[PDB]
Amino acid sequence: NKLNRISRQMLQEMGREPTPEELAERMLMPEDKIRKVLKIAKEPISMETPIGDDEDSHLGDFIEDTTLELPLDSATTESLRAATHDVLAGLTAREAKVLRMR
Amino acid sequence: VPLDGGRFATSDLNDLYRRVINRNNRLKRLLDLAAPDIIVRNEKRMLQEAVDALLDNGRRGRAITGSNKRPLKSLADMIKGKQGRFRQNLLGKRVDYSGRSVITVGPYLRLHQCGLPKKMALELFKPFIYGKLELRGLATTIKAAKKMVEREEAVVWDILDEVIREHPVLLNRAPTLHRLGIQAFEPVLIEGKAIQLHPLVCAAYNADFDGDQMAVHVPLTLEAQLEARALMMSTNNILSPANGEPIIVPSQDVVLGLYYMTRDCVNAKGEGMVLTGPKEAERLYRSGLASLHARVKVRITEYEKDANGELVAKTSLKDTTVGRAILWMIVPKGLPYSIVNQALGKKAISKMLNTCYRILGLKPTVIFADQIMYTGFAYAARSGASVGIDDMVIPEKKHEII
Amino acid sequence: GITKASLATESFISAASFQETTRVLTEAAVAGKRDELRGLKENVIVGRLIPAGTGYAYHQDRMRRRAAG
Amino acid sequence: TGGLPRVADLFEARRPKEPAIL
Amino acid sequence: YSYTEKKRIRKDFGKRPQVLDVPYLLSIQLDSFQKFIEQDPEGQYGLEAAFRSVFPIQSYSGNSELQYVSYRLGEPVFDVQECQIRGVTYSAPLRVKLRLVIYEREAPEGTVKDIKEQEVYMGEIPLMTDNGTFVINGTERVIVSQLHRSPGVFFDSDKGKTHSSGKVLYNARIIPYRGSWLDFEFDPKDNLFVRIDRRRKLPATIILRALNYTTEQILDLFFEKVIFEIRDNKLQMELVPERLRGETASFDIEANGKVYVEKGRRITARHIRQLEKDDVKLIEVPVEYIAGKVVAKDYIDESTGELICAANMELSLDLLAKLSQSGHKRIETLFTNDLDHGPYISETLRVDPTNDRLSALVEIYRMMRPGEPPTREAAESLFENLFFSEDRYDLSAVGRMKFNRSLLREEIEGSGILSKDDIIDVMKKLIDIRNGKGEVDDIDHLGNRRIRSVGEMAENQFRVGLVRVERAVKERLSLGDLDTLMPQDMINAKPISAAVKEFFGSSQLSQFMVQNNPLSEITHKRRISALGPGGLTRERAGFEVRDVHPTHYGRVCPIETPEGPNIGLINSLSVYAQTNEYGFLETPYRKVTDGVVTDEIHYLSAIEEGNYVIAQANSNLDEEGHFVEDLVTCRSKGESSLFSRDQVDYMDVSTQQVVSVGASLIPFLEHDDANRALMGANMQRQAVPTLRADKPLVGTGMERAVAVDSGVTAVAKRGGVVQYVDASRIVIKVNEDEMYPGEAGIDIYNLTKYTRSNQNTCINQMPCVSLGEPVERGDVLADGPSTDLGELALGQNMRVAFMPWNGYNFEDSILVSERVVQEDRFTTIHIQELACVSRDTKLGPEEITADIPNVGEAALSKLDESGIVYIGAEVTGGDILVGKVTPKGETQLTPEEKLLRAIFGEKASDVKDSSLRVPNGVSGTVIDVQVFTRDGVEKDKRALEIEEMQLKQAKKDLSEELQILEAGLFSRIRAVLVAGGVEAEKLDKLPRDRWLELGLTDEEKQNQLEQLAEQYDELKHEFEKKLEAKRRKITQGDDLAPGVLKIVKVYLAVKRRIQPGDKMAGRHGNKGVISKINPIEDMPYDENGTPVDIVLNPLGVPSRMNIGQILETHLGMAAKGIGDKINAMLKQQQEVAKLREFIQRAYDLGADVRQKVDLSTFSDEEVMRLAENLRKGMPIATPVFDGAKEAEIKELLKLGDLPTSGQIRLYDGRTGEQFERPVTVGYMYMLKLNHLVDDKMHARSTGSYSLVTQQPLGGKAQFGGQRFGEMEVWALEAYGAAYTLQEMLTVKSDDVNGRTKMYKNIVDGNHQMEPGMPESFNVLLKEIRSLGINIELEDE
Amino acid sequence: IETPITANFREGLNVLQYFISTHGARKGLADTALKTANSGYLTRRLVDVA
Ligand SMILES: CO[C@H]1/C=C/O[C@@]2(C)Oc3c(C)c(O)c4c(O)c(c(/C=N/N5CCN(C)CC5)c(O)c4c3C2=O)NC(=O)/C(C)=C\C=C\[C@H](C)[C@H](O)[C@@H](C)[C@@H](O)[C@@H](C)[C@H](OC(C)=O)[C@@H]1C
Ligand SMILES: [Mg+2]
Ligand SMILES: [Mg+2]
Repeated sequence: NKLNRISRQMLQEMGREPTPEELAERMLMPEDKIRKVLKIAKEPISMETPIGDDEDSHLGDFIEDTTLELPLDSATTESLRAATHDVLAGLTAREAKVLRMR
Repeated sequence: VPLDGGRFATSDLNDLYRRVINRNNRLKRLLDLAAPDIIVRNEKRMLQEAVDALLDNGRRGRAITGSNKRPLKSLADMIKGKQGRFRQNLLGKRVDYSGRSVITVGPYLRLHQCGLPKKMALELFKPFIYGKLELRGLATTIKAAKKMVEREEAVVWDILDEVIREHPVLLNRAPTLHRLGIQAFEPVLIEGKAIQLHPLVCAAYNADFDGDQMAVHVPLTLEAQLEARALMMSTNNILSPANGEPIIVPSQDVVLGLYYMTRDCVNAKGEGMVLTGPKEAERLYRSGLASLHARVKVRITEYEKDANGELVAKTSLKDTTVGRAILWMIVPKGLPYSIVNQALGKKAISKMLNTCYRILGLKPTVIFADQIMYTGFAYAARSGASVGIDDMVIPEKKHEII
Repeated sequence: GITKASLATESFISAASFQETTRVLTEAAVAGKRDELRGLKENVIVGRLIPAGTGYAYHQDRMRRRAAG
Repeated sequence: TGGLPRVADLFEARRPKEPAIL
Repeated sequence: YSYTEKKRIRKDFGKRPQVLDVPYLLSIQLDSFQKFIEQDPEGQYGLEAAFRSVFPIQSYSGNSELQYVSYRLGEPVFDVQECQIRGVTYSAPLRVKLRLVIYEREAPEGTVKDIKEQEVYMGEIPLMTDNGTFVINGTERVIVSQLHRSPGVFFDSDKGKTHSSGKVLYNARIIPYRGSWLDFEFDPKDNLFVRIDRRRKLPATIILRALNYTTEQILDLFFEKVIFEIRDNKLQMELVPERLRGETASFDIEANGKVYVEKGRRITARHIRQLEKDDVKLIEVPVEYIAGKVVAKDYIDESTGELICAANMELSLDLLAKLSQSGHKRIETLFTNDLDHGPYISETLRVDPTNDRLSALVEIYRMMRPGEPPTREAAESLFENLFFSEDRYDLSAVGRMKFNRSLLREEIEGSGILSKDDIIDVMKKLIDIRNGKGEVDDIDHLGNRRIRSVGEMAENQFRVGLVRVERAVKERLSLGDLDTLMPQDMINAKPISAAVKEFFGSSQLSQFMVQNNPLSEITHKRRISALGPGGLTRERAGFEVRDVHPTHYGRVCPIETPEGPNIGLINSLSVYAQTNEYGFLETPYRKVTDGVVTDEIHYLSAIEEGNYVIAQANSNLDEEGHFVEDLVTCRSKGESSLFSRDQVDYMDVSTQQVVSVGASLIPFLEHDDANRALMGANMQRQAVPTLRADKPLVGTGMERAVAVDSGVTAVAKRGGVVQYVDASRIVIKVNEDEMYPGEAGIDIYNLTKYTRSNQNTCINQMPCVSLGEPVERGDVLADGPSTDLGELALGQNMRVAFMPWNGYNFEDSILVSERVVQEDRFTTIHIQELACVSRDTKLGPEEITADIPNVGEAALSKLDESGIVYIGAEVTGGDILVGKVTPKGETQLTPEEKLLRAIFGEKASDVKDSSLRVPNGVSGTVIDVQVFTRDGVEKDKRALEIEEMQLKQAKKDLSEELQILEAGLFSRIRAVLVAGGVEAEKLDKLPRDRWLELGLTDEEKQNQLEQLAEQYDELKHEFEKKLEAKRRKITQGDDLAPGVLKIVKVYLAVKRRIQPGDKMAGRHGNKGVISKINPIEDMPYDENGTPVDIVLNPLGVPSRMNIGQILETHLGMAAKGIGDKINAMLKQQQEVAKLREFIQRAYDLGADVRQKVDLSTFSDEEVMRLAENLRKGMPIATPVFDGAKEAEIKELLKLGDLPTSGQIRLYDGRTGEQFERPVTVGYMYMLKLNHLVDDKMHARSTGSYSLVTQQPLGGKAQFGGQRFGEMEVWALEAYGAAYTLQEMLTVKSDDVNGRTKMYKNIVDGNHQMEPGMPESFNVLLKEIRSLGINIELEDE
Repeated sequence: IETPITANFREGLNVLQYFISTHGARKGLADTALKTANSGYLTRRLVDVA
């Protein structure tokens, strides 16, 4: 709240609005925390938010899944076992055991 | 889930669910404090409104989401929509292994194939290319295959012809109406970013060339390959399901060729002479001796299957022109010469294909249709047809009639 | 009429598609109606073989397995 | 009357404005 | 004839002389905004006017008033160029002087103190570019003019459809510019109803009561009075002899001692004549006729003081007695006629629930705001605030004018709110139309259609800002402390600023300037829209308004409209059209007095043109300008016929004025079907510029005007001689007559160089003049993209042959020779803007450092030490433009990955690679790099170098100005010194700086040297301040978004030529898609051996009726002939005499044309340059409807040496044999639209996926898959394909499991599917189960 | 209209004839663009009932 208040007088007095480090000197704290404080203060945006064309296209429809795993990778996982498991049978029985252990 | 710039975004249900919890919890608290009736009553009503807004919003006040005028979407609105459900309604889910681009002609194609851009086929068949590359041992493992096609090494092009060969692709246009809006073709690798489409099918798709775009789909499962080949294939639907007339009927350029081919003027080079057979008829025309249209008797061999499942043969001297004589070389077997002896307008040229199907069956009709297209375009090009300003003749009596 | 006759469909999952979703779900949920699939529209939603064409062999063979033992 | 809307009226069974009686 | 006309002149066919030349095409856009922002000492539209409305603002009753003095516009923070790169808005500060007066408590009003607060800042309002565009965020945007229903009253029908009983209805609607709607309407029972806005219907009379009108005055206002006298006994009556028309006698009618008519004889012209001439005032009537007659006023019994009958009540034979014995002599009744004057209003009162003013006021307030309890002050207050409040209601001037005009009043200007006289008057007129006298208007007429524009619209939004701040302003002056706060602490910025920002930023009328092409631009800035706020919607209207109207002539173009969802909802402005004084559309006309055609122009609005009889643009007059024929085709009122010699009041100015700039550029338009003509002018706007700006070989004559009026070119400010010519700049030395006395001067034009457009095309200017060439004011200095020598070239004309070629042209397909791509003429240059953002994440900050895990030196070659690609390094797909890395720590890898790093010994970094790399397949050269940095983060090495570089480059530019400028100034000082003390050789010896000392003898020349001194020293300082400011703008840390530390924008210049799949079309509506690119060997060639560039299919010509494309071809061939011919005699070097002779012959062409020509031109130096420019072809001008004719075309072909048929014999380049029949060959102008094949093409195997529902979604620009629809599903259902359909909606898309289980099988070599359940349906289960509905999957 | 188009495309059309021709074109395009929607709606109802 204190931040909103300062920008008001300083809004027309400066004629534009105070720079990101301006309210920083006005405020007690380390003054770089303004950026941090400014982030968490924002309210999240509705994922159902209509965007472009109004075509029921909604913001949430454009948010991709980053925690999934693409098959072009998953394919290489199933392969890498067959690779390393084969190459460990080419060694002595203790080297496979010692390498599988470490 | 987070977004760029460190801001967050969330579904409207949360705003709704949160509310229902708070109010509910508050009521629970308000029970242990022994509040007056007028309050706990008001709190219950407030809870009732919140649950209703959660389930289906808009049946009371249409509660609005925080800081945003637009009413928050409730659980009933997630199912509901336009129309009914969003899931199956147009449209209708995005699908992998697909693509699209501007389409062009490709008259050289047989009716069962289509021109496919090199890059499109590369990105589309990517898993097949990977698997075939390591089936023959050109790539150590699947990863190395990825780097290979990403490097576009010269060796990969031959491997693609293998996975492409017998493997139909589905072609679709934007306004799908009848079942012919999607048809299967055999891919033909083509340099360039444009899709080439057999002209005879351009009628079935109702696809002009004014910049219309078409979509490609890859039939992954084995059952889809055989479904595509035995059902959705181009050659297996030549006839409209709406009416038995062939929909593969030659369209415009081809038919202007055949009209100009079998036609006759009054006086032209070679008029009146006689030739042993259609073979030496072409020899007369191509050498420049005889005009395409001149009245001539030539020996022809026609066929009639009028025996019991058995083809009879008959030969005669037919009175015809040079163009009609040359064209007979294409007509397979049991069709009579009467069918090609006319002027061959667009109307006659369709009933030709129809009779050919109802007599010789499917296979002979397909290969027949191809030849008709090829010869139509070719001879139409020879004809040198054009349109000038002096080609439009105004009546001399117009001013008087007015 | 065509638009009126299409209204009545045994499968409620089919009706919930092109009709008003809310009313269909309610009106069906009270009676405990049990949708047996058997149709096209519903089978497309659930994502299995269409009970026609290539799939007609499958569904037929399954339909007889039902109400048996 | 006639046209595409005429088809829709037919398939919709709609009773005409001033019908006859049988 | 001008100087750039001496370079090339276009041969102009056509007869009709041009009396008026095309005005500035950007007029509307520029003029409008010019009226808005300006200091106007009066109520004319502008910031001044919008201020005077809401001002002065006084507090609530407190006698603390704040008034408004004046405003000013501060200098722009950034100029147009600087504002675009950074991304801010191009705007000026609004500084407004305010005066705060405070009245003494409680006093006769006088001020204790008044503090005049100097210019409190509120908002920055955007500014319009010299070309009429706005920059909102670094992006040029245009605000389209709007077409809406003009304010006033309008009487409509709504016949037919209502109630299906016929009978029609008649309704009136009062639509103010601001404030609530007042609607009046009838019903099938002829009861008048009223509704405010679209709200509940209410009985009309309730408003008169709200105006404080009792029933007695309602009957007295709308009805006449039938006077009844009780004289002797039983009812005599006053008779107006006209009242008996259209009615039959009700009793024995006799007066004046003579019985004129008995009972049952209808009253015709006979009865009325007798009574009028015999002067019969009073007759005796029976007591039963009043059984139906409604008593007019109230009548009470004097004795009992009780009400005998209320007003508007039907009298009876018994009622007359009870009011008769009370001593009542007079009873007033209504005059009612079911034909002339209807008893309508009377029946409305019986449905009126109210009685008095408060009752009506209550019922109105409860109508508008129902459910809430009515209050006396509330009902009174609301009704006074609706139509009577100066704040919430205005019709403004145009509304009042049309209001008064439609009511047949005198005053054209009046109050801006509604008055009791106004509402009452409208009702009377509506009733008059229902009575059969008078007619109804129509919404579609262009006199009732008003045109707004940027200036007016911005004023409305700014008005909204002042009202939403007004509530605030009164609120603060409520509690204010005395002389501490000032008219600053109260008024904020954001409230006013957000009103104007919300408009330009996201308003339906504010949109991206369509800029790939000058015609697209200029046709956007002239555009009309009935959509947006205050307009209709696509779904609501309505074929009547979309359709072309007779009033569209000369105002709106009939043939230029979109062919999409909204047809006729846009149109475009005509060529000569102008916005009327009141805001209507008026067009130029020529006043024809008596029988002579006079050249005085007169602008007539839509209603003005109505009564006059107007002649036709094509008519034949001569000498004094008398109509040759005794009768000529004309249109007078809504219809066209032959009109007599002297009747006609006016005549059309030009043959073009019906169409628009777009349609006016199609040659031989009169020969093309309107459908294909639309498409032509629709597609002509999509033509991408070309590499070599060519010229149209066949043309109209507008292209010169279109080129200049659009800002793409550079026009001479003042005439003179060019001092310096560079591909960068142009310096002109001014002529003395045009030069200002002080400061001397030269005009320096800084040319735009290669840069990105909105559509990702290239916009680049080239100098069209040579060192030391005379140019006069209004001469073309430099061409823009797609402009040639001052004309408009949107493409390149080429040799085309019509003939089927082996099916490669099948539908519209185009077969293009290899010659075209080799000449690189149809090549196009695209400039794409790619960005790299270094953001801040919760895991840590992102580095632009060049250290990227797991990449070789070949990757890092093209990058500098800092990680940014060098300028000029040519790149292809996959190369790294900007190295970027984002922190992700402690990956927590797995056993086999851990062994892998162990064997090959790589330290897997704590940083992940985000670097921006060139998208797959697109390839170009890096022409630029920008680095924006947050203020306070240290600029890296490269970032500092660029800024330092910009400093040096900036300093050089300003210095260049000063050097040429100083010489230009000192060169004038040299000349004035020579006048009176001339020393030529002596003066230029000593240092030039040491000149300012020499004075002069008494004369004005002493004061002239004085003048140049003053302005000189200013330059020293103007340069200084300009240099300083420029330097600071470089060094200032650029402001970024929250969370973004720095941004690197790379500009790639891709050169794409042409390949199969691109769309191409002529101006005549013939589209095409290049099919094959054929070798020159296979191209049809003529006997002379010159191949043909393009082979078109003739079959497209007959079906789609566009015949101009053929004429354009024919004439084109002829044009090229004159070129080839000249090309031979110039390569022959005959001489100027022989050449000159031949050229003159061409420009005459046999008789009666308007072109004129030489040998006024200097016979040697001027003529020879012209011939060199014609050798490519001879430019010809075909006016729109005045264009050339067959005979002239055939005649020009004779001079060409080419056949009359326009067809020749061609030989196939393959077999070499001839082609039967002649074929048409010629030169067609052809455009390359940007639908280019390597944009549209997309393919995806396995991409990203949407989170909410797992479905293919492009995040990398490897675009999500094609959308498979319901109709497409049916297509699969008709075929027997079950498995294709399952795989389509399950494994290929929606199944989060099945997709991976499949992919693994595809590489394994097993084609199968393990389908599972699509995740879409699996979510629907949870949503249903989330409700109280239990949905289970039963059985097995 | 009781005054037909007396000219044709091989000759020129004057101002009036073209202006009168415009309505036919625009109404043609509009009708088809609407008839496009009508067709689709029809197929919808039809395939739904079968
Ligand atoms: C703020 O305005 C927006 C929405 C208003 O909402 C809404 C409801 O009110 C509208 C108004 C008031 C219009 O005057 C309008 C319009 O004039 C137009 C199209 C139809 N456009 N087409 C759409 C694309 N398509 C493939 C071809 C046909 C529209 O839909 C609208 C439109 C609306 O729909 N068309 C044309 O004028 C012609 C024939 C050519 C246009 C040229 C270019 C292409 C456009 O100007 C591009 C540069 C943008 O300018 C628009 C996209 C605007 O978007 C933005 C971001 O700037 C849009 C008008
Ligand atoms: Mg076609
Ligand atoms: Mg098309």
